[PDB]
Amino acid sequence: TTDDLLTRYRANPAMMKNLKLSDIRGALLKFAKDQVGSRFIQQELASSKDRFEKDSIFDEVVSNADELVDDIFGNYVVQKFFEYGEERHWARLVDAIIDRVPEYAFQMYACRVLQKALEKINEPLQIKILSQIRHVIHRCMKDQNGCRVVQKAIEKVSPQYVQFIVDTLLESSNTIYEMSVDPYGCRVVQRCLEHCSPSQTKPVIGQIHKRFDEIANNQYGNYVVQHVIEHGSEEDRMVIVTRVSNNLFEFATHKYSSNVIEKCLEQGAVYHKSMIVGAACHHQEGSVPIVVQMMKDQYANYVVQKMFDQVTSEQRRELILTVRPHIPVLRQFPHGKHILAKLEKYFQK
RNA sequence: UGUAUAUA
Ligand SMILES: [Cl-]
Repeated sequence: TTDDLLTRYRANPAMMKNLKLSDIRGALLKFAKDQVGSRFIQQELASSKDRFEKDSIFDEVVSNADELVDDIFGNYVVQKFFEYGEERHWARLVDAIIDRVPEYAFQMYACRVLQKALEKINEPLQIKILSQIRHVIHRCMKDQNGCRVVQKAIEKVSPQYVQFIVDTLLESSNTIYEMSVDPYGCRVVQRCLEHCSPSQTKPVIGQIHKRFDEIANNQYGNYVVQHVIEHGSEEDRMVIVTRVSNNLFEFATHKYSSNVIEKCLEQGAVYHKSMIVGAACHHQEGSVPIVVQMMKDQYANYVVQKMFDQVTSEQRRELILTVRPHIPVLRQFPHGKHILAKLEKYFQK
């Protein structure tokens, strides 16, 4: 009749008016794994202002932790006790699940409990959770679920305590490549770039530079490179802008690497933009200047447009004096009218 | 005219 109870309450939730948490004492597991009972627990926890009601079920939560954390409805019940305002309970709760954290990190509901704990609890408990992640970190970083736990770790824990995550990006020669071209691993790389110290990220970026071409034009790798441009050193931007400038047409005409140039133009210094415009207007002795060839391309026309929006009036004037002759012919090409229309603002001198 | 992340 525990089951009949929850049938009663799915029928007449009016009969849940006068019902409090301490009353389901003993039936917590059935309630928390039920859609209606889980909502009752959650709502009661959020509206009760009686600490002793909430404490009365806590021992049942701690005892059934392992069965609630990867349950479709139970995982919410567990997360409610990782709230700000239940801090007396964080340690007991972390202890109920610590030994199975290497499994929970891969599971689609329990990994939400781990992300909540990392969001709310204090640094020693965070580190205690991370200590278990160490055991599975490489598989975890590439997992659809585990990578969110790792990303959350990186946002919420001080840089020094995720050195082992950086050390995992640098495990082997090709690990940074393998992660950058992986749909989940690449988010971990990006989180590291945004939040680790420059001493931590320097060997990461250096690994990225070694296979820069391949990562830049990868559907996930290009966002890794974009993050390097934004969070890397001035010497990284110089190395990157020097490379794209030397190969401006090749990077500009590929689907993924063309976003890399756009990022250089948005983050780059006047000196950086000058290299890119300078490469774009180079009078290649027997062919059209590559800024005109770029405007004929399916991806690179978005790049030329980014130059006009991002460079200095002086530099823009070099673009205009280079592109003005070819405007007849450019209107012919696919979308050439739309491409030049969006540029009309600049050619009405 | 061109790109990405797990719950009722
Ligand atoms: Cl290497």
